[PDB]
Amino acid sequence: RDPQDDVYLDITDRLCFAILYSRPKSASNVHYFSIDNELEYENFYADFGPLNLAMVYRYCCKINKKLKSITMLRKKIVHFTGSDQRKQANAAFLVGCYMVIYLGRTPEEAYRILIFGETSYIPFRDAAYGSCNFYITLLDCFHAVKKAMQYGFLNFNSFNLDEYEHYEKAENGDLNWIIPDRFIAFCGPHSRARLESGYHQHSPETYIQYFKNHNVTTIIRLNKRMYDAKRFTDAGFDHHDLFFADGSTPTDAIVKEFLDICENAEGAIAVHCKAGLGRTGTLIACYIMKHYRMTAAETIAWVRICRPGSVIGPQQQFLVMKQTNLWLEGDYFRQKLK
Repeated sequence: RDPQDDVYLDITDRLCFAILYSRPKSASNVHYFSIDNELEYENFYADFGPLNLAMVYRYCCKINKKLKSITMLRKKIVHFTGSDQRKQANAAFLVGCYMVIYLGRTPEEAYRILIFGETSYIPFRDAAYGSCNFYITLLDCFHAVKKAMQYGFLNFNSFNLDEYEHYEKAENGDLNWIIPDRFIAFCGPHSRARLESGYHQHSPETYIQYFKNHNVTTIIRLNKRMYDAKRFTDAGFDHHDLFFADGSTPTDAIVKEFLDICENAEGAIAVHCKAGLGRTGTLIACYIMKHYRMTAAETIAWVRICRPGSVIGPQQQFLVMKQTNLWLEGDYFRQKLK
């Protein structure tokens, strides 16, 4: 909490990361830039990050842009962050992502570097109200990012920033792809829109075109009923109602039923609850732990990076608890198919 705790950490022979508790001191051959007020997290409640897939992308682009410029080829680049622990975690989060994605570093090597100066980062909290029951560390986010690369979940070669930023907005539907070509999480539609100010409520229609052009063939409602299934089924979409108590955990019957559907859907699946954060992210997470054998913490990190605020309160304990089981089921699954 004092400029005594300032620290500089080398990432590459030209890229440096600093946690300055005071005024950055200049130099003719050193370029300083901060993202604390450029790539800010939009918090629901007490959550404070990690930053979403887009901001990650924007950051990785700002770096490559700065290293490529001929106006500073002979300068060292220092990404500095401030005295806000929350801002420090996210900033460190971005350098970490850059090392994994663009550099060829491992999640552990990247974590090792970031904590070399001995900095103590506060782990990422959830969006529930009051006391958190589970936290995801930077290392957890690095493993999540790594695997996403190995599994085509993340591909900054094809990633479309304008498209991602367009649909996450409430006025455009507030939707995010979790697994490209396979899963979408969005806000539950209301029977009859109301985009006419006050709120940005959407009817099932505003999603139909997007869903078809992106091969969505299934839809799952975990929320209560705000519209008639007909409006989706009449457009050729297979619909399902796996509803379960808001802010609660899903029974094993629901999970086995959710996994079944997904496993047999013939294309992308769009999932939604009221906000498409809690219940929605929880079941999609289950699918991932089962088929990609990722950990509850690795999976929860990937999801929140895609759609910030997902998985809440008890839902976190649920996944963590179920991990071993889904892993084992996915083991038998893959083998029966072999």
